[PDB]
Amino acid sequence: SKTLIHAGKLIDGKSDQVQSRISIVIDGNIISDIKKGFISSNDFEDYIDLRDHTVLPGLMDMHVHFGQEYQSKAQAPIKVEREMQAILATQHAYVTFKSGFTTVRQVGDSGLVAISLRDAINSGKLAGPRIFAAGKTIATTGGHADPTNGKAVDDYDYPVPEQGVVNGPYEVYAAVRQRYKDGADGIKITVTGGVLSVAKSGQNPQFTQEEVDAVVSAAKDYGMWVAVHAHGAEGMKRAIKAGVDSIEHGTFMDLEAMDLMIENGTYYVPTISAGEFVAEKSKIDNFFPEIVRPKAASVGPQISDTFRKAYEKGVKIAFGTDAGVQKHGTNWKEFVYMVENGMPAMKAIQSATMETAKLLRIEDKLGSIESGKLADLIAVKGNPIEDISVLENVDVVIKDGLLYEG
Amino acid sequence: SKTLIHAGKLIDGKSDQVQSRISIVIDGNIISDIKKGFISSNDFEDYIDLRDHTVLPGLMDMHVHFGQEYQSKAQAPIKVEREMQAILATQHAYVTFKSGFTTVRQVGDSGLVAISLRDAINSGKLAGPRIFAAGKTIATTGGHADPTNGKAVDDYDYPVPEQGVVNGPYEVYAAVRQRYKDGADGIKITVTGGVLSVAKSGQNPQFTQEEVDAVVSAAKDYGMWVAVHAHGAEGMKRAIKAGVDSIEHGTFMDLEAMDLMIENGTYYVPTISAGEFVAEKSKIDNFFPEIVRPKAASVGPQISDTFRKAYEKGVKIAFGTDAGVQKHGTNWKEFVYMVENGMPAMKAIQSATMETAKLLRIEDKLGSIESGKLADLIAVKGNPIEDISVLENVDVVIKDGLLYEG
Amino acid sequence: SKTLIHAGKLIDGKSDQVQSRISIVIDGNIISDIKKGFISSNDFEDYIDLRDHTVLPGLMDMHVHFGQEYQSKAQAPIKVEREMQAILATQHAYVTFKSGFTTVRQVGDSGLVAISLRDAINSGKLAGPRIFAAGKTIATTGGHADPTNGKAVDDYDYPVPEQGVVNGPYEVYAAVRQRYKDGADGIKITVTGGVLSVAKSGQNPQFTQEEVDAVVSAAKDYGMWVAVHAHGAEGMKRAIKAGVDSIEHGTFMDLEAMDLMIENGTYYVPTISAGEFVAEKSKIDNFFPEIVRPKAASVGPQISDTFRKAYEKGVKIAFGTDAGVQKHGTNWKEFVYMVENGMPAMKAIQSATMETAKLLRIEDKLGSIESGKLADLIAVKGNPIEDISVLENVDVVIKDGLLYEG
Amino acid sequence: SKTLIHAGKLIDGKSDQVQSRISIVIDGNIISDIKKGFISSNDFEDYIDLRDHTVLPGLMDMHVHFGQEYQSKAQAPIKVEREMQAILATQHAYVTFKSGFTTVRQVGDSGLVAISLRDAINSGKLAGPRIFAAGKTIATTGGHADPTNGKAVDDYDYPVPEQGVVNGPYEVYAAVRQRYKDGADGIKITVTGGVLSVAKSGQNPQFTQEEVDAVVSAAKDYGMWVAVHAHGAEGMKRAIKAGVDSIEHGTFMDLEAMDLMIENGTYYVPTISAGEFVAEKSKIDNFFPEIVRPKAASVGPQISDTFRKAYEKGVKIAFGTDAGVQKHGTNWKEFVYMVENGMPAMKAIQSATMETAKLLRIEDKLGSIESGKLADLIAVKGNPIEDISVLENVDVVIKDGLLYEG
Ligand code: MET
Ligand code: MET
Ligand code: MET
Ligand code: MET
Ligand SMILES: [Mg+2]
Ligand SMILES: [Mg+2]
Ligand SMILES: [Mg+2]
Ligand SMILES: [Mg+2]
Repeated sequence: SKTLIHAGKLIDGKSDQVQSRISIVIDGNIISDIKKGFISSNDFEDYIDLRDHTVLPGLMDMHVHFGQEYQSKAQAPIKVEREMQAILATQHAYVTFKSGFTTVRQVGDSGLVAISLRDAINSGKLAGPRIFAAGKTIATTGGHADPTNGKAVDDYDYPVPEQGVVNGPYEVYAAVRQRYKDGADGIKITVTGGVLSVAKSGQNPQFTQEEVDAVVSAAKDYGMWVAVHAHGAEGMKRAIKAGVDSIEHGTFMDLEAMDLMIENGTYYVPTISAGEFVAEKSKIDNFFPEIVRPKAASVGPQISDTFRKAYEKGVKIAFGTDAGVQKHGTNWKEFVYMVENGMPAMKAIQSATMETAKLLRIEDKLGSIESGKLADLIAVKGNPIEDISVLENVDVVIKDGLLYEG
Repeated sequence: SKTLIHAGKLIDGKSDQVQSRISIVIDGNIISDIKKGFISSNDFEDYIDLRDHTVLPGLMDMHVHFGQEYQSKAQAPIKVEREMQAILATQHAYVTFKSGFTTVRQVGDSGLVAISLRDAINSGKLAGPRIFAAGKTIATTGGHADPTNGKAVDDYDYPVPEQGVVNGPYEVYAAVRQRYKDGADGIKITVTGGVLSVAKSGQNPQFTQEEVDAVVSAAKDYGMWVAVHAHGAEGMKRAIKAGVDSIEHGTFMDLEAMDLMIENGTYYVPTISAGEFVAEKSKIDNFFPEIVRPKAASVGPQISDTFRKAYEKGVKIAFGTDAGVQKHGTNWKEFVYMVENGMPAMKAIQSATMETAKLLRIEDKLGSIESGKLADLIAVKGNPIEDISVLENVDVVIKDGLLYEG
Repeated sequence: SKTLIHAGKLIDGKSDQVQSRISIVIDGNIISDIKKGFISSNDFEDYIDLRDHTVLPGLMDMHVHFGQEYQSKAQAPIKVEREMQAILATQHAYVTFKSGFTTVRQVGDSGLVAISLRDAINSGKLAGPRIFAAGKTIATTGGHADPTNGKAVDDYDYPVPEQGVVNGPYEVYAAVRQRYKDGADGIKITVTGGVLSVAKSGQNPQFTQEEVDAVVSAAKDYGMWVAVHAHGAEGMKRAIKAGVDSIEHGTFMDLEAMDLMIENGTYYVPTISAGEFVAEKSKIDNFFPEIVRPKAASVGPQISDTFRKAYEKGVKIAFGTDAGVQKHGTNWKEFVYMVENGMPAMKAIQSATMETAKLLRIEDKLGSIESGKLADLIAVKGNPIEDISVLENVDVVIKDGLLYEG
Repeated sequence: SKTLIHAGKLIDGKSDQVQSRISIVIDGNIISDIKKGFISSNDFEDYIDLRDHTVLPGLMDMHVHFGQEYQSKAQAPIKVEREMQAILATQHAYVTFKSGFTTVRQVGDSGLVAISLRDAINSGKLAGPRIFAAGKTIATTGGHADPTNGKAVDDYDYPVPEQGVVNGPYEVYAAVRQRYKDGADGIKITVTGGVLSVAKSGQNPQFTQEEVDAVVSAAKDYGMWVAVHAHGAEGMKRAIKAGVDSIEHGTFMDLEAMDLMIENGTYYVPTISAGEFVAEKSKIDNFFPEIVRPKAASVGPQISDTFRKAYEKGVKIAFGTDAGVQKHGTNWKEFVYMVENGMPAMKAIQSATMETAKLLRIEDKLGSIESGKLADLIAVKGNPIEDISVLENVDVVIKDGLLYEG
C-alpha cells in the first residue's frame, strides 16, 4: 500500500526552480517515486490532493529551546521546576512541528528536557519533530550558560564540570562526556559572553584556545557535532579555528572570522528573530534585568546587518531562530527577516532544508523531496518564493510518511 | 615423599607433539621429574594412574568476571549487594577451577571481589584457581565501565577518579594507584565504548592518547600489566601504540592495528564465546536493554571473523572467554570456537597454557609440564587434538601439587 | 542650567603650572568650559565662589580596603561578620570621599564588600567615591591572602579556587572567572608572602610563572586589570614579566625589576603610609601577632627608601596608600611621604589624578580639569605645591557635577 | 657574666684531631672564646669542670619520628589519638635530647606533632632539642606515606592534596604549600614504596619525574629543604636528578645513583639502625603485618651493605637513624653501625655535627665548637674515637648556653 500526493507546486530543496504539477509517492516512511503530472489515484490506498498547494520538504530549525519562553521581570514566574520545563516543552515542540518544522536542533536546556522529549517522541509516546539535542550548554565559571549566575553567594553551590561549568581542558572532557552520558546528540558551548544571562559581559571570550580545542577533540571522539554561541569576534575565531560545526548569532563577526568560516566550512546560524526581539524589548523599562538591558540594546540590532555581510561574503548559512526567546511557533518570521536582509526567498528555504540537513549530518536521508529519502513533507497555500511570509500558514505536515496536519 | 603420575598421553604445552606414556613426578608443589614409560610405583608415597587419560598443564582464562553472570531483563535481580557478588564469586571460581582452569585473570568487578577471593584462596580459606585481578575497570565519564551509567540524574553521585572514572592524565594516575592500593595485580580499562553497558556507543574511542599513555606509564611504575577492552579500531590503536599488554575482544581490529600489535608484541584475547553469546541473545526481544540490543547484534558476530584474520596474520593470541557474560564453567567452548575459525587444536591448547603464562608474566613457573615448574595439571578421557570439545569433561585437576578432582 | 566656579588657583592635572584665577563651567556631570579670569555669574543657575581656594581634580587612591582598619590584638574584636564589614565600609568610604578622594580602587575584601558598596553608590543609594573593586584577592594555599591562615586544623575547611585560593593555571582561571562572576572590575593577587597575614613568610614567591601568566591571560579575556601585592623581588618579577598592570608595595624591588617595570610600563603603587604604619607599630609589644611582628619590622621601613629609588629611576608611579591598615581618611599623609622621599609636590598630585586615571583606564573621562571630562573637583584653602600637607583640609568635594562638601 | 668549661678532651667538629685540655668560654647562648690549657676559673660567674670528660658539639639526627615507636601487632594499641601522639612526643624528644642530640630533623608525623612540639620548645614551654619539622610526609595515592592505607573501603575517605596525598604537579604544589601553611620547616616525600606501610610494594617508584620536579620547584619557592624516602633505585634517581637535599635509607642505591648524588651534592641519611631493626624483627612470626614482613626481610639487611658502598664511593653522608621505628634514645647505636661498616669513628661524629648542620642549612651557627657559634655542647666519660659506643653514656648536655644535664 502507498500514498499518492498531487502537488500543485513543488520546491524540492535541491532545484532552484519551483516545479509545477508533480506526483509524489510515499511507501512506508520513504518517498518511493516522483513522477511528472497528476497520475491516476484510483489505484492507491491513500490519496492527498494538494493541487492547490505548494509542497516543500520538512523545515528545520538549528536553534530552539523547547521548555522556555523569555518573559519580562513582571511576567516571569518565581521559579520553574524541571517537571514544568518538560511539560511546557511538549507544547512548544508540538506547535513548532505543526507550523511546518519536522526537524529541530535543541541547543540548550537545564539538561534532560530535549533529550527526554526526543526519546518520548521517537518511541511514539507523543507527536513532535525529530529532535537532535545538545543537553546542557557547556560554559566556564560565570559564563553565559552558567546556570548559577544571578544568585547571591549563599544561594548556590559552585558547579562541577559534569553540570556544564568548566575550567581547563580536562574539565572540558568531563563535561563533554557527561553530555554523552546524559544522552545528547551534540554539544553546545558559549564561547563568549551573552545577552539574556545575568552577567556583566555580552561578548567577551570565555573559552581559551586550549579549552575550545578540547571541546572539538572530545566531541569528535564521541561523534558529536559542536554548536557555538558567540557574539564577540575573538571568542568566535578561537572556535572557528578549533573546528566547530556552527556559530550561533555571530553578532560582531569580522572580516577575518568570515574568511576563517569559509575556509573551515563552518555554518552560520543567525537567529535574526531573537536579535530583533531583544532590541525591541530593550526599549521597555524593566523588561530585562538592568544588567541585561545594555547588552540586548547593543547586540540585537547588529545581527541583521551582520547577516547581510556574511551572506554576500559567501559564508555558509543554516536556518536558526533561537525560539525560546521569542514565542515558539513564530519560527517562520526568520524567513521574512532573511529575505529583507539580502537573501533571496529560494535560498532561504534551502537553508532550512538541505543546509540544515548537512549541518545535522542527515542530508542523505532528509532535507529534500527526492526518491529514497524519508517522507517529511509540508504544504501551504500560496507561493513562498513570491512572499515567504506565507509560510506562517503551513497547513499540512507529514513526518516519516504519516500525516499529522491537513 | 613424592607423587607419581602415569600419563597415557601428554600435551606438555611446549612440544607440538602429543607424547605417549609418560611418568610425571611431583615433589611438594613442584614437578621434580619426567621420565619416559611407566616407571615402577611401588616405591612412591602416592600414585595417580591416568594411563587411560590425556594429561595437560593447568588451563588459563585471561578474561573472567567471577561474581556475575549476565541475565535477561526478565530474570535479572532488582539489585545485587557487594556481599552477594562475593558469595556468587566463590561458586563461579570453583566451577571454573573444577572444569580445568587452574589460573585465571579477572579483568573487572565492582572493585574488591576478585581481590578478596584471590586472597582467601591463596591463604587456603577455600578452593579455587590462582587469581590475578585488576579490581575496578577504569573508564572515563560515561564510558563502558562507568558504574553509574543507566541511572537517572538524582539517582547517582558523579564518580571520582579513585572509583575508576577519570578525565585527563592526572586523574588516570589516581585511578591506577587506587587499584594498586586496593590490592590489584593489574589494570583494566575500556579504551572504547562497549556492548553490555547502558550507553549509546559500542565502539567509540573513550581514552585520549594522553590518557592511555598515562595508564601505561603509571602501571609500569607499579609493575602492573594492562589489559584493554576495545571494539573500535581507533581506541584500540591508541592503546596498542601506548604499549598495553593485551587487547580484549578487538572486534573491529583493522590491518593497521594488527601490524601494530605484532610490532609491539601485544596479546589478543578474542572472547569469541561472549561474542557469539550476545549475537544469539540479540535475537530475543527484551533480553537486552533497548540501548544495548543494537550494539550486541553488531559487535558479537564480527569477533569470530576478526579472530581468523588476526590468527592468520600472525597476531599473538592468548585464551580468554569473558565468562561472566555466558555462564561460568562453559569456558571450554572457547576452544571449539577457536578451532572452527582456523586455529589448529594444539595451537589452541598452547594459547591457554604457555601463551597465557607469558601474558601474566609467570611462564617461568607455570604454563607447561616441565621439570622445575609448579605442579598444575589436568587430565581428560580422550584426545583433545582430535576433538577439543572433549575438554568439557576434564575429570582431574591438580593445583600446586595437590589433587582436587579425580 | 549650568554651574559656575571661580577658582582662585587651579591645578588641572596636566599642566605643571599652578594657574591663577580661572572659571570652570559645569553642565550636568560634565565640565563644559574653562575660561580665564572671573567671568560674570549673574546669569548662571548656580555659583560657587572659590576665589580664596585652590581647586584640583578629584583625587584617586589605587589601594584601599573599605570595611577594615587594622587593630592591635588587645583592641581587635573577636569576630567580624560580613554584615559588619559592609556597615563599616559605608563609613570608611564616606570619610575617604569627604577628604577629597572621589575615585578609589579597592584591591581586596572578604569578597562582596566593595562590589556591593560600589553598586549601592552608583545607583544613588548613598554617597561615596567612584569604586573600582577587585573583590576577593587571589592567593595560593597558605598565601598572604588565604583567608583560612591562622586557624587550627579542625577550625577551617580547605578553600576551593572559587573562594580565591588556587594551585595551578586551571584553578587560577576558575578564581579569576569567579571574581568576574561576583561582579569585580579587576583582579588582585598576592604574588609573594605578606606582612599582616598570620603566616611564616613576608616576601617569598607564591605564584609560579605559569600561574601568574594564567592570571594575566585570564584577566585579559575578561577586560580586567591586574593589581599585584609583592614585597620579594622574585615574585614581583614573575608578575612584571607576565604583564600585570601594577605592583603594590614592591618593598624589595631590585634594579632588574625596575627596568622590567619601565619596559613593560607597569605602575608602582608604593603605599608608603602603610609601610611607616607597621614599622612604628612593630615597636609596641603584642600589637601584632608574634609571627607578624618580625615581618612588619623588616618590610615597613624599606618602602620609603624603595620609593625614592623607583622614582629617580623613572618607574611609573600612581597614588596608593593601603588605607585599611591605617585609619581611613588619613589618605592625604601619603602625599607628605612622597614629597619627603624625593618626589616634587606637583608630581605627587599628578600621580593621584592623571596617573591613577590611566591605571584605571579612565583617563579620557577623569583625572584632570579639562573641557569634556567628568565634573569631579575638590578645593582647599592654601597652596598644595608649597605645603602638600594642606590637603588634609579639603573642604569642597564635587562628584559628577554635584556638590557634597562646601 | 660568663661560663667557663675545662674540657679534658675536645672533638670540635672540624679538626680531625682530638684536642687535649681546652678552655671554652660561654657568653649568653654563644661560644665567646676558646683558649688552650685550663685557664683560671676564680673570676667566672660559673664553672663547669669536665677535665675528666671528652666534650663534643651537640649531636644531630636527620631522621626521627617523635610521637611514635613501632610495636608488634600483639603490643600495638587499638588506636592512637593525635593528643596521645603529642603527649608521647614530649617524652620521646626529651630522652633523645638527654642522650646528647640537641638538634633533630623530624621527617614525618600525622601532621602537627613535631611542628607543635618545636614551637612549644622554642618558646620555653618545655625542654627538648632544636626541632626542624617536615610535618605530614607527602605521598601519592596508596604510597608509603598515605595515611589511609590498610583500611577497608567504607572505613576511610579518599585523601585530598592538603592532607599529603597527591597526583600530578598541581596537587603536589597544594600539598607543599599546605605544609608551609601548617608551619613546617621542610618537606618530606616517599618517592618509592616502603616497608612499615600496609601496602604491596616496598620499593617501586611512586612519584613521576614531573611530580618530584614539582616538589623541588615548589619547596624552593618557600625556602624549604626536601628530604626523600627511597629504597628502589628508580624512584631514588628521579629525586636525585630533581635536586632534593637528601635521600633517606637508599637501600637499593646503584652505581648510577651514587654518581648522581655526588654530582648534585645530595646527602645520604642511611638509618642503618632502623634497617637492622626490621631485619631482626622480621624473623618473629606475627610481629609485622603479613604484607609488611616480606618487605622488612628484604630491605633491612641491605642498608648496612649499601652504606659501605656509598661511603667508599665518596657520597656525602649525614647522621640519621629513623628513631620512631626502634626506641627513641637509642640513637647512639647508629654510630656503632656506621663504624662497623667502614666509616672511621671521627668521620662518624663529624657526620652528626657539621654534615648535619650543612644539610639543615645552619652550619654557620651550629655543628662545631668554634668561637661565635651557638653554645650547644655535650660531654661523655671516655674516648669516642676509640670506642664510639661510649656515646651511649652522654652525661652533660648544654643547649643555647644553658646546662640541662650534668
Ligand atoms: C540573538 S540575540 C542573542 C540571544 C542569545 N540567547 C543571548 O542571550 O545572547
Ligand atoms: C565479546 S562481545 C563484547 C562483550 C563485552 N563484555 C562488552 O560488553 O562489550
Ligand atoms: C605597606 S607594608 C605591607 C602592608 C601589606 N598590607 C602587607 O600585609 O604586606
Ligand atoms: C630503614 S628500613 C626502612 C624503614 C622505613 N621507615 C620504611 O618503612 O621503609
Ligand atoms: Mg540560545
Ligand atoms: Mg569483560
Ligand atoms: Mg592591601
Ligand atoms: Mg621514617
